[PDB]
Amino acid sequence: TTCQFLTKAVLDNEREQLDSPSARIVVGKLNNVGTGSFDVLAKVPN
Amino acid sequence: PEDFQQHEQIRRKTLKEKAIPKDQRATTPYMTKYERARILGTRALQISMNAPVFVDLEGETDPLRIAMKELAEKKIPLVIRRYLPDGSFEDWSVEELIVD
Amino acid sequence: MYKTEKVDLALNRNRGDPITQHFGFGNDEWPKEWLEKLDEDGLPYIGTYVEEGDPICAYFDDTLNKTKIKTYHSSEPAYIEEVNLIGDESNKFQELQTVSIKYRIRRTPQIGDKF
Amino acid sequence: SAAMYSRFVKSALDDLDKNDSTQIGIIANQVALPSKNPERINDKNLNILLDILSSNINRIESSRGTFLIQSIINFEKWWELPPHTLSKYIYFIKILCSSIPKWWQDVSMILVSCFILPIKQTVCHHDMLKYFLRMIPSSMGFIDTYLAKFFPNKNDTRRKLVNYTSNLLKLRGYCSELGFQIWSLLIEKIISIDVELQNELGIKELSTKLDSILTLVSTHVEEQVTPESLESGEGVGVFNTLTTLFKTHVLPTYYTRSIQYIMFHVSQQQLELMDSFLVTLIDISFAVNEAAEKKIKSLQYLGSYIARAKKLSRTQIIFVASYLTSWLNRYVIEREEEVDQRGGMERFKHFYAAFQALCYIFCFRHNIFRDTDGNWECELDKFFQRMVISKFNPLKFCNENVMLMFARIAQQESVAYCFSIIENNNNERLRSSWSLATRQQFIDLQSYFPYDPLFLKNYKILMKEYYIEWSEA
Amino acid sequence: ARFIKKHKKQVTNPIDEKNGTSNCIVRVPIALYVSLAPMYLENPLQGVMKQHLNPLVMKYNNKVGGVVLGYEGLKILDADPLSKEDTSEKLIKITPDTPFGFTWCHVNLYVWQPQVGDVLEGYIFIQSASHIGLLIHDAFNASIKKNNIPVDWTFVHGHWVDSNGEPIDGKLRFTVRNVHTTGRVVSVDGTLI
Amino acid sequence: DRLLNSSDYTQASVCRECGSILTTQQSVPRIGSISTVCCRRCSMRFEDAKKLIFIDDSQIWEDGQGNKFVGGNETTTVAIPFVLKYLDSELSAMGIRLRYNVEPK
Amino acid sequence: TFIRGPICGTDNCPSRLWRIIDGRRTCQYGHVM
Amino acid sequence: MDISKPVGSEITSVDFGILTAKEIRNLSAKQITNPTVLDNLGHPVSGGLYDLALGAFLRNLCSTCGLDEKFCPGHQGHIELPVPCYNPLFFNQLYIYLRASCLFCHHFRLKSVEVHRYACKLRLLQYGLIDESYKLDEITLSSTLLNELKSKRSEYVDMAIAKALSDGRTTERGSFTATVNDERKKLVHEFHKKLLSRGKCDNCGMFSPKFRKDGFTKIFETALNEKQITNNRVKGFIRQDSTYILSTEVKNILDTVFRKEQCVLQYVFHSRPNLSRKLVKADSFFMDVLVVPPTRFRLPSKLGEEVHENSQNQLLSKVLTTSLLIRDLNDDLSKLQKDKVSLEDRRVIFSRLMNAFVTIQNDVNAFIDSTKAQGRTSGKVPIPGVKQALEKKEGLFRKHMMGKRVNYAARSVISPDPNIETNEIGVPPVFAVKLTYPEPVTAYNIAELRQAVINGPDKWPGATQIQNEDGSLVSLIGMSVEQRKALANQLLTPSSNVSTHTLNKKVYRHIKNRDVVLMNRQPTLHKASMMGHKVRVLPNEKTLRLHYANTGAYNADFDGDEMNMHF
Amino acid sequence: TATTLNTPVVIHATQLPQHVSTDEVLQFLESFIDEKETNLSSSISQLKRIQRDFKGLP
Ligand SMILES: [Zn+2]
Ligand SMILES: [Zn+2]
Ligand SMILES: [Zn+2]
Ligand SMILES: [Zn+2]
Repeated sequence: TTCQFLTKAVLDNEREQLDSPSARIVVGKLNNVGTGSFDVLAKVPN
Repeated sequence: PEDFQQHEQIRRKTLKEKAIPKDQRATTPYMTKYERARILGTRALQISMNAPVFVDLEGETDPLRIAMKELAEKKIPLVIRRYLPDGSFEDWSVEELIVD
Repeated sequence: MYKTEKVDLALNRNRGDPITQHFGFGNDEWPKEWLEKLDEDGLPYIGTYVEEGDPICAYFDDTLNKTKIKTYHSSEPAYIEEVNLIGDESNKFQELQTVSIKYRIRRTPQIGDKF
Repeated sequence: SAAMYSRFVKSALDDLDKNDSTQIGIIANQVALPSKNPERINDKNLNILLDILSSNINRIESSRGTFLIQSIINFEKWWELPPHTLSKYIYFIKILCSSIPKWWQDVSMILVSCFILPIKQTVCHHDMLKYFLRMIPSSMGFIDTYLAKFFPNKNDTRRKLVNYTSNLLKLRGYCSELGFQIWSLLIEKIISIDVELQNELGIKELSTKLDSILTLVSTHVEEQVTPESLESGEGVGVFNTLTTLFKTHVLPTYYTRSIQYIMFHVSQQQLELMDSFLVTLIDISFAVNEAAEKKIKSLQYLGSYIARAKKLSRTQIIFVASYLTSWLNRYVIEREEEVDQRGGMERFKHFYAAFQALCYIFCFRHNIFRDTDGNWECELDKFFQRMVISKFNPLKFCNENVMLMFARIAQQESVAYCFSIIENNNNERLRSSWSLATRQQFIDLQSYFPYDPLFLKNYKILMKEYYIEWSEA
Repeated sequence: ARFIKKHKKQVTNPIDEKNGTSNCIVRVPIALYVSLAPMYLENPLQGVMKQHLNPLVMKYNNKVGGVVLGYEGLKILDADPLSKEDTSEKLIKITPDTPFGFTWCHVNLYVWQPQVGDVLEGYIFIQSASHIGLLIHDAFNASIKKNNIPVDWTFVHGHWVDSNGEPIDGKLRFTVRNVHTTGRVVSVDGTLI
Repeated sequence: DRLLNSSDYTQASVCRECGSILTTQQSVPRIGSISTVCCRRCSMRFEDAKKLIFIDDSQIWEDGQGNKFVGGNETTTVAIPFVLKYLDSELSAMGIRLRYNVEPK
Repeated sequence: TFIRGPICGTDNCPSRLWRIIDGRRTCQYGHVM
Repeated sequence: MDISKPVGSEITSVDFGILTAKEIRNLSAKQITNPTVLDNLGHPVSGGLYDLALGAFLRNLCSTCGLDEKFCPGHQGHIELPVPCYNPLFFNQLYIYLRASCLFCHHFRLKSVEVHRYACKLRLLQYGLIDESYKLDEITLSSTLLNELKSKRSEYVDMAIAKALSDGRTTERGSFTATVNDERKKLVHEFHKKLLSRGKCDNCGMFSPKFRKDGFTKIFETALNEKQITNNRVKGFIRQDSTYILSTEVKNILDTVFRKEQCVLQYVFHSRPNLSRKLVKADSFFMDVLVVPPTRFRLPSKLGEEVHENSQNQLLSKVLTTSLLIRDLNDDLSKLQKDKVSLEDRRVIFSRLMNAFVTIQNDVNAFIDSTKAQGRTSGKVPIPGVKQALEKKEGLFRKHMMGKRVNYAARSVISPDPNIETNEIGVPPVFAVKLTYPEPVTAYNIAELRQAVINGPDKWPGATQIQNEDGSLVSLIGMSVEQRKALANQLLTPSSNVSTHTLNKKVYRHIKNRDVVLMNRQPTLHKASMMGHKVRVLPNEKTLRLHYANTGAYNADFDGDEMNMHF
Repeated sequence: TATTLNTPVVIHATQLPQHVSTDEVLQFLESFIDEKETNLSSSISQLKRIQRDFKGLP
């Protein structure tokens, strides 16, 4: 019930921390599941 | 301005305290099936854009296959940063993880 | 398979209005490849092979001072079967405004056809 | 009139200090008109407007003044104004961009775009570019991009193209620092020259285009590069940047017919220029880091060059032979043992590549390798045979037409006898293996000779002094 | 109650001795977040230099509020917060979508920051009835508009003449009215009153 | 890729300062100058800013109509699904404001 | 394949736009934008 | 999405809030005032809904940025509402606080001490301190005692938050989990119940007249009852030291109550600590302006050949007319003295004003909302307002996020094949020639891609275009073999431009056997109905060929069912 | 123009700028010019002019 939950969010001055799968799809953020559950770094010499 | 610097140093310090001592690591010493796939894909991506390559191509034209080869010889200069659910993390080098 | 399409360039005109568009060719300069599909009247020769983008109709538009062209839209090519001139009643005087074109589509039975 | 107009403007400026802005705008609009419209402000009145504005430019440096200024920068065909009036326009622009550097951006853009015009008609444009490049060195940035932006397209008229390069060369000669970027632009046109000519080898068009362009470039370079200019000059600068662009553009793309003759030709101006090119080619063709295809292309260049370049000295040639046999003798001594081992004959692309080049060099210049005695420099008689009978079996893997011609000539000179090895080779063929997925690119690479004869009318004539046709050898 | 007013020219540039001009050359430490292309994965410092720093040289930069002359002591901040500032092996996080890295860096910038009010000296290179054109440190453009020159100064055909009837030449001392920075190159607006 | 790439992937401007993706626009520059990306919410009408130190040149921008503005230069680009812009737009019709926190600051 | 319109988005034409259904739009020398 | 256009900035959180009329006015590109949308020549009417400041429209260029219909992002403008309106989203909450108010002392009618006890609890819950909020209730040792009670509860909350911050348990940003959110929601409910449960004001002892509503957002005020007017004047000495009621009266009442009861409201309206320090204002429940969304979100539609107006514009222009009409009522209203001037016109002016407010309020309701609009001409069925567009049919989430129309990819009837591998898919050349990966060109693949470009769009395995380093595309479609051979020889030329130096060209090739696609048969009820298969291109085929071993997964029958191939 | 390839995503001064003596400006110009030996070329050219002025010349 989109507008109801929205009304509730506004009146709470809520922050969407963007952790749920739904929220991340909304904002275009890579999902928190899966191959996304860790970071990759490169070992560089010199 | 002086104190944003301080703020950043605190953020980055606590992040590392999540991201943790090497000798206090506690997760699996095996590379996960997920870590493997992403390591391959990402290293393949870097190969496709002229990353220095650490192995003999021997005629290979598929950058994924080149990555696989690099993985096999443990010459992939990537590090996996594993996040525990509180946001603290362990850094594991691709070479040190047991691959299978 | 047979498909019948109705081309009716009285579709815009506001009821018994002056007629802007008449089947045929104007005297301005237009492709000429057009005559491969279309007879002098601006209707297509019967039997013609027609694939997507080809002309199936030519008329002269007065408000444009140009000769325009209704094109064939199916991605499946076909042949012209019947072209009917649907004249109007209310006693003659009126020139050609409505035509029906019947396309013939070959179906050698294909993969995915049901028996 | 004369003094009435002096009033009209003097009023307009007063009226501008009051912000009415109408009078000015009336004037601006009058100057903005096209070169064609009779109603555009005439010379005499323009003389006046200009000399008044120049005398106190600060009166105009306002938002209200912008439109007027824009209208004078955008004055059509100003370079076409009568002497005296032209002079007042120039002095005005000079004055304007000095008290307000901001407008130099707008003025120079229009200037560069005029580079499509003939040399005789640009003096004023260059005079102005020279002036403000000096006083506003920071401008070199955006004005360089203009050099890019306004280059005529390949389709555009030849006179446009030929002009816009004539000017760029002129520009080069007073703004050196842009020099490299310039040469990079011309060369990168480079690619269009590569386009012109190979495929064809309308087409009649690209010929005379590409022909008009190169003949220009090379004559400007013949002048830019000279011994006097090499010790104390920017001759060095030009050679360098042309050699760099050769390594980055010509060699790789590496199927160009237009274009590698710039290096063929500048090279042979002076003995050291040749020396630098040879050693440069040698470098590229035997460097350990470079990709094999690069090494093979260089080796083709190397062999073609030695064969063709008329101004080469006997000893520079023997130099290249002495390098190749030396490098070859080592290869066979250190590596023949690897043939009956696991792998294919492709492992030795590079060997054949070099042996080709050397054979090719022998075709064109065998008459030179006999010293006074009648003996062979580099023991070519004894040397060729050794390679021909080696396990690499060069004769089978190198270009077929060269190997054939080498056979013919070598046999004639009592230098080597290959013809039975050839027989054996295409017999074994009918009845030492290499994939053919990758075996073809090699056959392709060994067929291309970057200094096989030119087919551009003029350039050819110009090259004659620097070229050995097969008939000559 | 609200401060966007923290974009107010706080140069302060000191007056000199044995001299009279303002020293505007300054050394500022910065942090900068930059991309590293995959081709530079074996030469990260080289890459940061060729991609980001080199293009800043001798151009005005909105953030340091002056022209950047050059740079010293580039350092990459290791994404591994546990390593010693010493080691020459560092981590750079790779974009999810692309092969590019992004890291923070520290470097030192040398900046010519003439603020309004400062006293500079220029070499005169042009004189019309509309402005005097100068070159500061033989490098940066200056310009004194016709009515920033004192009223009793006169002009001829040309070249300017001062309060006492003698022509001006070469070195001239002026104060900064405004610094125009958005054009192709920096330009200083100077006054003599 | 599907949401990502097929879906409506769009590089869009945000104001880092107010966190909006709806109040940015390209500046309209004088000829010769280059256009920049600015926030209509975070910037003052030029007049009002004078009416309250000297104002730097890089801090002024203009629109097509001709009004001059001071400030609003804290913009970047972020990758968002286009439909987000539509949702944000509809929400602001209803008087509702989304504020995106962007990093790095 | 013609429509004349929209010159060409390449400043070494402007040469002359036809749109293909795939939306490349193609100018004769062979820019596809 | 292009791997060679990386993005550095990243969105990390989103904050919900309310647009103030000050913000809107400042950001607005144009104030819209004309109901009329086009003129006789089909150009945008200035100051109308297609005004070019709101963005490029049709041929025309945007007057704000100067961009064309393609690169212009659109810009918002605003309408000036001549009289405040309730924001239909929030009218219920407004109703609660209005009813709870004391129109005399301007506190809530609930005793201050209780209200403070709620403020304490909610504040503790901002920091996730659930145990502490119960301990707060454990505090007890007439108006002198109460202020000491209030005070000691207050010093407990401070001490608890301080202690919680010093050890691990919270940050200044708060702590917010489900169990916390549950406790919070209960309290706010309990608080609201207690607000409305009071008759006489616990603080000054007076009775306020009761407020009643509509389903169409109108507020009535019922005058005082007999016992209650008696009770009120008895308290008359201590204070010494039905009807429609306008939205402006309501706003004034709440404005004052929100000042007085600000403390509690500061926590009722913030689930997290309010670092921003903004006051909670009554205005938040009202609109003095409407944001007109950019023109690109309000375009007309073409139903075949006929063109239809945008429905959101139809609604906005009704706001516009009413707006002009009220600005006229307001003009004649001021041209009273009536210092002279005979009273009754007072009644008629009010009549006209009530009329205006009601119908604008209806048009707003209808949009948020057609529900809040009076059913039109009994029939027709309502026209959807914005609320119904966002919520209508299956909704944005289900219709354009869960599910989407997709671009590259193919569909075909499937046919069985025992001769391909169980992990392959037999691809017809008709597909193989049209589907390209964008392949980046490198040393390792320059041979291959050269050949593809030479082969062209129509000979498989070929290519349909080339992407240059400056992002531009070049079509291989109209081309001869020589032109293609030329482009194929410049695939790997160096960079003549520092800015693009890190990029290489891309060839939009046809796909081949090295490749992987995603096969799909609907309904997709588990993940094995969408798997990756290795490509095997098969000459002369017109359908997709699939090994039997896969029927199980896909639930495929070969009875003319179709599959999707995604590349 | 400016992309993520040639332009920092963000720049911040970490301290207040420190003024430098002429002797320092000269020592810095010296080394910076040496270390860096088309846009960069025309720039060190300009730096070369500035270091000339700081030594007093034309
Ligand atoms: Zn903003
Ligand atoms: Zn073009
Ligand atoms: Zn716009
Ligand atoms: Zn009360």
